[PDB]
Amino acid sequence: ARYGATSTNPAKSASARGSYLRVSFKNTRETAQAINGWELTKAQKYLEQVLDHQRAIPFRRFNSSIGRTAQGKEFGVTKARWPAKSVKFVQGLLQNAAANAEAKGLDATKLYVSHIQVNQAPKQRRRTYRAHGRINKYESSPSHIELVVTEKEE
Amino acid sequence: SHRKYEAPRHGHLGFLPRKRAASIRARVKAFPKDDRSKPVALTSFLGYKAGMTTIVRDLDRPGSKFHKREVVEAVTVVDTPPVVVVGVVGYVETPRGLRSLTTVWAEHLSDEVKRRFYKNWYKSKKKAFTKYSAKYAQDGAGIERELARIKKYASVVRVLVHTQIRKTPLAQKKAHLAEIQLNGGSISEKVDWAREHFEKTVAVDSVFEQNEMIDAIAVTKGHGFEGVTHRWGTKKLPRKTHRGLRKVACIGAWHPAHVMWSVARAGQRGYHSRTSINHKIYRVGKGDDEANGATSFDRTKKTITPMGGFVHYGEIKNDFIMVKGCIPGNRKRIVTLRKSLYTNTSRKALEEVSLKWIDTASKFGKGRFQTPAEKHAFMGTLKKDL
RNA sequence: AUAUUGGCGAGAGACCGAUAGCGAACAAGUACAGUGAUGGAAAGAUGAAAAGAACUUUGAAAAGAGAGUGAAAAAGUACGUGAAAUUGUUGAAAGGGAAGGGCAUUUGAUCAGA
RNA sequence: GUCGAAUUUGGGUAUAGGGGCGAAAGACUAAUCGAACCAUCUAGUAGCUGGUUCCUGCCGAAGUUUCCCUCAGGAUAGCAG
RNA sequence: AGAACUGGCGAUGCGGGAUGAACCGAACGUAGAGUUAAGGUGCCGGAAUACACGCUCAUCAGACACCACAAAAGGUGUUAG
RNA sequence: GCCCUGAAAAUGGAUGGCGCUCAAGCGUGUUACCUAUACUCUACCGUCAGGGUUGAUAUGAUGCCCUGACGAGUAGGCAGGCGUGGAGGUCAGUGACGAAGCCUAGACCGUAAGGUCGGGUCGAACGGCCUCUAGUGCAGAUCUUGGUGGUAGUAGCAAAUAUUCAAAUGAGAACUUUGAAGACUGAAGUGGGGAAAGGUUCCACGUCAACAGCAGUUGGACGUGGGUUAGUCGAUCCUAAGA
RNA sequence: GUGAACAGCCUCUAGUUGAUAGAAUAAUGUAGAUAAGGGAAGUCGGCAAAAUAGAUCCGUAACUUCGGGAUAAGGAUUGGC
RNA sequence: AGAACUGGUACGGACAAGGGGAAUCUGACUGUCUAAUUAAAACAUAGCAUUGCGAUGGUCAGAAAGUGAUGUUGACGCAAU
RNA sequence: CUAUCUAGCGAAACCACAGCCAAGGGAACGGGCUUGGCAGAAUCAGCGGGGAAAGAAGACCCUGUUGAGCUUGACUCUAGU
RNA sequence: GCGUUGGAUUGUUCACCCACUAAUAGGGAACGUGAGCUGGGUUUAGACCGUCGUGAGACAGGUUAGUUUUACCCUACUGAU
RNA sequence: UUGGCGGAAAGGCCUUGGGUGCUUGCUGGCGAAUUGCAAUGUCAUUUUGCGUGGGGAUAAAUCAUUUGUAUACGACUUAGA
Ligand SMILES: [K+]
Ligand SMILES: [Mg+2]
Ligand SMILES: [Mg+2]
Ligand SMILES: [Mg+2]
Ligand SMILES: [Mg+2]
Ligand SMILES: [Mg+2]
Ligand SMILES: [Mg+2]
Ligand SMILES: [Mg+2]
Ligand SMILES: [Mg+2]
Ligand SMILES: [Mg+2]
Ligand SMILES: [Mg+2]
Ligand SMILES: [Mg+2]
Ligand SMILES: [Mg+2]
Ligand SMILES: [Mg+2]
Ligand SMILES: [Mg+2]
Ligand SMILES: [Mg+2]
Ligand SMILES: [Mg+2]
Ligand SMILES: [Mg+2]
Ligand SMILES: [Mg+2]
Ligand SMILES: [Mg+2]
Ligand SMILES: [Mg+2]
Ligand SMILES: [Mg+2]
Ligand SMILES: [Mg+2]
Ligand SMILES: [Mg+2]
Ligand SMILES: [Mg+2]
Ligand SMILES: [Mg+2]
Ligand SMILES: [Mg+2]
Ligand SMILES: [Mg+2]
Ligand SMILES: [Mg+2]
Ligand SMILES: [Mg+2]
Ligand SMILES: [Mg+2]
Ligand SMILES: [Mg+2]
Ligand SMILES: [Mg+2]
Ligand SMILES: [Mg+2]
Ligand SMILES: [Mg+2]
Ligand SMILES: [Mg+2]
Ligand SMILES: [Mg+2]
Ligand SMILES: [Mg+2]
Ligand SMILES: [Mg+2]
Ligand SMILES: [Mg+2]
Ligand SMILES: [Mg+2]
Ligand SMILES: [Mg+2]
Ligand SMILES: [Mg+2]
Ligand SMILES: [Mg+2]
Ligand SMILES: [Mg+2]
Ligand SMILES: [Mg+2]
Ligand SMILES: [Mg+2]
Ligand SMILES: [Mg+2]
Ligand SMILES: [Mg+2]
Ligand SMILES: [Mg+2]
Ligand SMILES: [Mg+2]
Ligand SMILES: [Mg+2]
Ligand SMILES: [Mg+2]
Ligand SMILES: [Mg+2]
Ligand SMILES: [Mg+2]
Ligand SMILES: [Mg+2]
Ligand SMILES: [Mg+2]
Ligand SMILES: [Mg+2]
Ligand SMILES: [Mg+2]
Ligand SMILES: [Mg+2]
Ligand SMILES: [Mg+2]
Ligand SMILES: [Mg+2]
Ligand SMILES: [Mg+2]
Ligand SMILES: [Mg+2]
Ligand SMILES: [Mg+2]
Ligand SMILES: [Mg+2]
Ligand SMILES: [Mg+2]
Ligand SMILES: [Mg+2]
Ligand SMILES: [Mg+2]
Ligand SMILES: [Mg+2]
Ligand SMILES: [Mg+2]
Ligand SMILES: [Mg+2]
Ligand SMILES: [Mg+2]
Ligand SMILES: [Mg+2]
Ligand SMILES: [Mg+2]
Ligand SMILES: [Mg+2]
Ligand SMILES: [Mg+2]
Ligand SMILES: [Mg+2]
Ligand SMILES: [Mg+2]
Ligand SMILES: [Mg+2]
Ligand SMILES: [Mg+2]
Ligand SMILES: [Mg+2]
Ligand SMILES: [Mg+2]
Ligand SMILES: [Mg+2]
Repeated sequence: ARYGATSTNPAKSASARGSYLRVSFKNTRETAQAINGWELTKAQKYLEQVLDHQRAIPFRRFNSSIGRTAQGKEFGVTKARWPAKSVKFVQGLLQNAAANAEAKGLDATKLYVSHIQVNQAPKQRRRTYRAHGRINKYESSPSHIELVVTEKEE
Repeated sequence: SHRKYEAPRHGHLGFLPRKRAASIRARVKAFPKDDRSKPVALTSFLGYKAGMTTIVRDLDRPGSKFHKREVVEAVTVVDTPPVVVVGVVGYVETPRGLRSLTTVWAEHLSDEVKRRFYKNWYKSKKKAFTKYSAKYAQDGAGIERELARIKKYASVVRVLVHTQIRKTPLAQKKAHLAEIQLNGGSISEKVDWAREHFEKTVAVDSVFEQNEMIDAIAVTKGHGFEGVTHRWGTKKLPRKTHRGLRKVACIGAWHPAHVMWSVARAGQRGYHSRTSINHKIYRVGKGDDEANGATSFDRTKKTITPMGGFVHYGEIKNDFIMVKGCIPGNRKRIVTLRKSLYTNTSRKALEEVSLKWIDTASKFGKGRFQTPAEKHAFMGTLKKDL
């Protein structure tokens, strides 16, 4: 427990999280922001379409020199990608949160992603060998991902 | 210190920037000066570049070493089916330039030109001009009011015309719509001409004639990103050059501490708007005229289409303009042929050319025969037939 | 009677308090490097007590969500507290080739005194 | 370039630091050579470079004199507290 | 580049010289009001598109010291002797 | 006198700019006006100086009060203070009903060093005053150690011809296994053994958190075990340069 | 097998099919090639590249230490049956 | 080795595989070195010449030795150029 | 084959703060200051003008009462003889 | 405004000559331009010569050989959203 | 409400007729206070939202697929009920 700052009704919410997930923190932040605030079913369909390369995750912060695509137009960007690994981890957490909501007895048709946050987990360190007998870091940037889906009320 | 050996700069700074044109149809940026005594006529025409061929003609140039001798000349064939008049725009002069006061459209617009107003035609409900065409309900009071405004104002009158791509072999199926300035006097008479020609076709012979100097306005062939060596014609660097030789060695002095606009850089080549002038019309041929490619010296009953068809274009089935030499743009591209902006009397213009022979051999190879009949005559009987 | 940075046994300190104090508070002259002589670290703290999370549920699983233990899980062995750099989310605000600052007031937010 | 002899090469063995070894380049002597590496003397010395950690209050300079193996330093008088 | 005297800058902000270590003015605790310095008062820009007598028309006009340059020689240009 | 000729340099550019022609130019004269941390007056802070007041309810004569002047500052000197670890004394000081620490565009005091309070967090100690003492205050030293960024999801993961289809396994297969096909090493091998070296890597079963710069169900990985059989092959023995 | 050949090229036995992949085919590169006419005018300099090349037959200069130079140079031929 | 026949006159058909000549400077040649910027004309070399020395010796080691190298040697030798 | 775009993976150099110019003045060549020109989010591939770009307490030069390699009837010594 | 060249010798700037030409003007831009090249010269270390020096060595004398690193950032520029 | 003029950015100018209200052109009647001696003492117009009525109209674009007149990626240009 002790998620990030949330503003929703805990009795109408269900939470899921995954820690120390070996997936790019930057790609997963973009993936999470892509579905932040979306209805749950809409977000799940969108992530499956991203996996199928029908729609893309707009890359808004970690996007320097990535590349341009026509699939960013629907989000008003030129830079978008298809981070399949990040999408898969987020889908796993979305499915877990949906299962927790159904265990809580929440209306699955009113669920939207009310909170989703990715922050950096401790780096997993490897080594890379460079010219003239030098050694540099070759670290992973894993992710803590948390999300909560809530019943949309008035 | 100074350059140490003088040489002209590479390229023309007046054709900058070497960027892609904003449209595939190059704009006519100037029409002929209006002479209000002549009858009302289009100042330009729309066509599609079909391809190139070669002609033979006697040169009429006294004093030349080839006077009265036969010369072989390259010619460009522009497929020019009649354009459909669908509108008229009135232009008022203002201290800020010309400004379109209003546009009056024809009552019925064919699907050819209606497709121009859609990005997804097949799935649209095709509502374009449906409410406008009701302005012709009983007496066309609104239409006549707008035309009266164009007469009361609008020191410049341009008709809206569109090509008939369905008559070309092109797969495009979406017509090209352009404003053509009406020269010939009496702004009232210009508007009357436009209204009477609404929904009607204007043929290329009503605009252009034999021997006339015309200008070709088109977007050149695209070549994508290009290095300086072929984009600007800069000298190739020596074979010994580290880091590559298709470059400009010095892209600038220390000061100004900036690369300057006048230095050759790699970038887009081609797909530029060009307006090339003084191309002489050699033929104004007609699509209905079989023996289009025949002359008074040849008499071989053949059309302008080469054996096997114009490569990457197809067959010429419409009226066509054959101009001397070459024009900007590649085959299948829409081109605008406009009348010359000045009166050229130079003995190069004013020359009356008479074609003696037009080459209709295949351009798909080293074509040896002008006609299938000639191929049959030379080769005799073959195994499959003939 | 004198010496004694070694050995053994003791008693102490206005000494240091885990980057300090011996290199070493810990399986430290250890791991590890070097052919070799030699060189030589890092590394203490859950909780009074493991009471170290039975059981249910989602997941292939790691795990999650509950439940539970506990004074506390804002103590879950990646464990006391848990700063800064740096980061996510949320909220607020501003933003024509930096940003930040001084004087003054407007506006918004916030607040003490009487 | 050379490729059947002043050839190439394994292993054993010898030569050790002002020493070796050198068909000689100051070359090589464990990525170290116009004197290897390791530890200690050693926190070597430095007129030279860099840094030198709280606040406020009051006073407030000198780059000049003489001497110096002195001229990027000091002593001395002067200026200052 | 080297001396003499003084004043400065260094060690010093402030107003002015657009800008600037040294020039001009003036040296500084925190504020208020008044008046000024040097410098300015078309607009930027606070402050007279003030008043007065003349001079100048430049197809490179001129426009405040330090200071950011111009000479000899010439001109029925124009002015006054 | 003013103006003009004399009067040529390199990015586009400077009476500061705009612009100005009976000037907004030049010479000269007269007024008004603008504004410096300067001058005048006033308050307040401090410093220095000269004084008054131990005659009582008088505990602050280092006090209180009166009067006048003054205030730039590097190097530097001196003074009065602020803060830290520890020590003697004291407040019979604070504290599990919450010490210390930490966070807090919340409040108060001080010119300032700093001090005090509230709120959150937290869990076992700590502080005021009088003195003592020092390993006592950091922005720098290409400072030391540790940690972390932007660069940046970027450079790149391109030598050694080359992969493909299907099935099986599996949660998951470009990469595992089997089959099929296409290729290569081409016997101076990408084959079969050894010497030095390594030391269990060999083999089986289980198995994927880390490692195999993609992946992974596979592995020279991880976990657990199994395995090296000599009178004849070596060492052992001999001597070689040498020790 | 070709071939003078332990060359190069292809194959049998054996082994491997391991090098992160997929998609596109811009510039500039790296590696590999070609080019009309000219033929070193390029450049410090023919750097790079090209040309030549095996074998059989013919023919082979100056010079020479009489050994060479020498594959000098310069010609011709080559398959299959 | 020869002959006939044969073909888009191809034929060492891929692979493989000298460019050549006329001269100058320089080192005779083969060989060697600056491992990691210099391969050379540098070093070495055979040849030539000089020098010392008959052992109680020449040249050279070792702190010293009842100690060593040349030397299992002897001037056609060893040592130094 | 790269570069390019995508999935996965994922560094480094460098970094006072940063990043548009002209002129001025200025430590006499400004990204910042002054005066002007101007100035509109977020960006991709290239590029080599500039960042007096990075790399390294200039190796040239001078200074130091700092060395070291080497040489010689330098000064002072010394093994050996 | 527009152009102001092709070559022989030399690293060369310069010079000089051949030749064409309308003409073969002079200059700047960090004596523009090396993360643009090249590296012939100069300008480490190898080597040769001559002169000088007892010598080590010296020579703005000659000669030969001698590693030319990095952009993916910002801006500028070229193109592209 | 009649009609006319106005396209430079017209979006306004003029004009006909009747209706309604006011009229300070002149003459009366009633009201005002306590906002306490001032406090802008709130009178304008800018956009947006919502609700109540009335009126009106009944699409596209992008992704994906496709073309190659285009193209590094975006972009472009085509096609598809
Ligand atoms: K030395
Ligand atoms: Mg970018
Ligand atoms: Mg890239
Ligand atoms: Mg590497
Ligand atoms: Mg290595
Ligand atoms: Mg020139
Ligand atoms: Mg061309
Ligand atoms: Mg090169
Ligand atoms: Mg053809
Ligand atoms: Mg320690
Ligand atoms: Mg600690
Ligand atoms: Mg070692
Ligand atoms: Mg701890
Ligand atoms: Mg607690
Ligand atoms: Mg903790
Ligand atoms: Mg923080
Ligand atoms: Mg030497
Ligand atoms: Mg010291
Ligand atoms: Mg003073
Ligand atoms: Mg100094
Ligand atoms: Mg000084
Ligand atoms: Mg001063
Ligand atoms: Mg000035
Ligand atoms: Mg004052
Ligand atoms: Mg004013
Ligand atoms: Mg004069
Ligand atoms: Mg003048
Ligand atoms: Mg003025
Ligand atoms: Mg005046
Ligand atoms: Mg006193
Ligand atoms: Mg003071
Ligand atoms: Mg202490
Ligand atoms: Mg507390
Ligand atoms: Mg804060
Ligand atoms: Mg405790
Ligand atoms: Mg200390
Ligand atoms: Mg610090
Ligand atoms: Mg400091
Ligand atoms: Mg540092
Ligand atoms: Mg560090
Ligand atoms: Mg990449
Ligand atoms: Mg690579
Ligand atoms: Mg490969
Ligand atoms: Mg297989
Ligand atoms: Mg092969
Ligand atoms: Mg093979
Ligand atoms: Mg195995
Ligand atoms: Mg991996
Ligand atoms: Mg993996
Ligand atoms: Mg499994
Ligand atoms: Mg194992
Ligand atoms: Mg045996
Ligand atoms: Mg054979
Ligand atoms: Mg050629
Ligand atoms: Mg040829
Ligand atoms: Mg020839
Ligand atoms: Mg030449
Ligand atoms: Mg030349
Ligand atoms: Mg030459
Ligand atoms: Mg060559
Ligand atoms: Mg021959
Ligand atoms: Mg010869
Ligand atoms: Mg030789
Ligand atoms: Mg070398
Ligand atoms: Mg070499
Ligand atoms: Mg020699
Ligand atoms: Mg500038
Ligand atoms: Mg200047
Ligand atoms: Mg700068
Ligand atoms: Mg400015
Ligand atoms: Mg901007
Ligand atoms: Mg580059
Ligand atoms: Mg640059
Ligand atoms: Mg230095
Ligand atoms: Mg140095
Ligand atoms: Mg001295
Ligand atoms: Mg010495
Ligand atoms: Mg230069
Ligand atoms: Mg440069
Ligand atoms: Mg360079
Ligand atoms: Mg250069
Ligand atoms: Mg050279
Ligand atoms: Mg040399
Ligand atoms: Mg001599």
